[PDB]
Formats: sequence, C-alpha cells, structure tokens
Amino acid sequence: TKQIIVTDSTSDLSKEYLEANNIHVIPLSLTIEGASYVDQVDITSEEFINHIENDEDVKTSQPAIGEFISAYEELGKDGSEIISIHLSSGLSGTYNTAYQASQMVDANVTVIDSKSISFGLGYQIQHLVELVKEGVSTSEIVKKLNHLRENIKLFVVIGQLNQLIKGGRISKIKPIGTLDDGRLELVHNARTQNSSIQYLKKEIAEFIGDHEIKSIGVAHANVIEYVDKLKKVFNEAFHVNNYDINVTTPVISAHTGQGAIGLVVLKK
Ligand SMILES: CCCCCCCC/C=C\CCCCCCCC(=O)O
Repeated sequence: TKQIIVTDSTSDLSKEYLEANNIHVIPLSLTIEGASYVDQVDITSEEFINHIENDEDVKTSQPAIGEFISAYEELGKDGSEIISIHLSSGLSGTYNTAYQASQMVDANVTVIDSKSISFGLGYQIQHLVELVKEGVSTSEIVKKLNHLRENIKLFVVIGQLNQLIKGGRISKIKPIGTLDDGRLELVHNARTQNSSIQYLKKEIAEFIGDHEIKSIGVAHANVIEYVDKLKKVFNEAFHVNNYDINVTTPVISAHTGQGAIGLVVLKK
C-alpha cells in the first residue's frame, strides 16, 4: 500500500538516510575529458576534485531514460505506486526524462518536479518519507509538497563563475544566486566569504520573520571552513539547534565550482 520513493543523485542527503528509508536513487553522470562516470558509482568525490584541480573539462548529464524505465518496472512489480521526485526542471532534463519513462512502463508512477536541488530537494524527500509513513494519498502528497516548497529558501554562493557560465544553468567577488520557481537567478555579489554570510543572515532573517526554523542545511564544494563561518554567525543570530551538513555531489560542484556553498532554510 505504501508508495515507493525514487529520486536522483542531487539531494545531498546522506547515504545512510537514503538507504535507511528505502529511497531509490537514479544517478546522474559526469563527462570528464571524453570519459563518463556515474556520480558516486564510478567516481568518488575525492577523485572528482583531483580532476578539477588538474584543470580538466567537466560536463554533467541527466540519467538515460532506460535507467528510469528499468527501475520503475522493477519497483512496481507487485502493483505498488511509485513517487519519483527530481531536481528542478529549470536545472536539468532529469524530471522530463523521468516523466517520459513513466509513460513507457506498466507501473503506476507519479513524477514530481521539486523545483529545487541539494537540501531544497532533500527536505522535500524527507517530508515525502513522513507522508508515505502516515498513509497519505499521492494526490494529497503532491499538494502538501507544493505548500512545503513555499517555506523553503535556497541560496548558493558560487565558487567559480566561469564554471557556472560554462554549465549553462544561469536563467537570470562572490556571486550569490537563488532559485525562483526552479530557475537560477543571480541576485547579489558579495566581496568576501565573511560579507556573503552577513548578506545571507539578513536575507534569512527577512525570509523567516517571526517563524521558527524547522530545518537548515548547508551543502559545500569542499570548503568546510566556510560552512563553519556561516554556522558561527547563524548560531548567534538564530540559535540553530542542528544543521544538516554535507559535501555536495560532484554533479552540483561541476556547475558551482569548488568553494561554493548552498544554504537551505525550511521555516515552520
Ligand atoms: C555547493 C552546493 C550548492 C547547492 C545549491 C545549488 C543551486 C543551483 C546552482 C548550481 C548547480 C546547477 C547543477 C546543474 C546540474 C545539471 C545536471 C544535468 O546535466 O542535467
């Protein structure tokens, strides 16, 4: 009776969490100097960083449609519904490909465009896990996640602007972007790591008003010291109880550059 959850490799949730909650991941790939690697299957994050530091060209790719078709038909084998939630259609063709696959299987699959990435997607997955445990219908789940998204704010501080430009995801010093209905918009330029954090503090204070923070996540492109600077400021400003912190997946850092951070705040 419980729906089965599928996602892609861009949520930045821990492997322990994904495995513990039976979340099936369809991974994206990277092409580095003419050779491709499935993220976290054929290449580790340490290995990826070594390629980047060697000035190598990197591109990313959505999963092949056949990977979705195979997964959906197998997971649906006993008649269970599948809910397949993906990073923003404004950032990747993954969602569209999942939808196409859903029209080519006998299984019953509902595909959701999260309009987000990293913990913005991850927190939707975590809420989805809870709704499935509670027995909520798929149609109601879709509506509830739409409401939840209005309470998520995502910022990214770009590590290497030239990488972001090469990757093509811009829809509209340290550049700072946000997602606007799933599309990446650069909204501010900060002069330093420290000043970027002051900007983010003020923007988060504006976003939350007198609301509590339910979850706060920071994903980072191999720069924990920058994350720690943010935690120190945010601990004083907002008295955060716990952060979700992870090294971001190579598919994301391929676009942001090394030294980037992604801040995600879910308000109550
Ligand atoms: C450092 C962690 C940052 C987390 C927030 C990222 C916000 C969006 C900004 C840039 C990342 C873009 C990733 C695009 C992946 C495309 C995959 C594909 O090839 O289809």
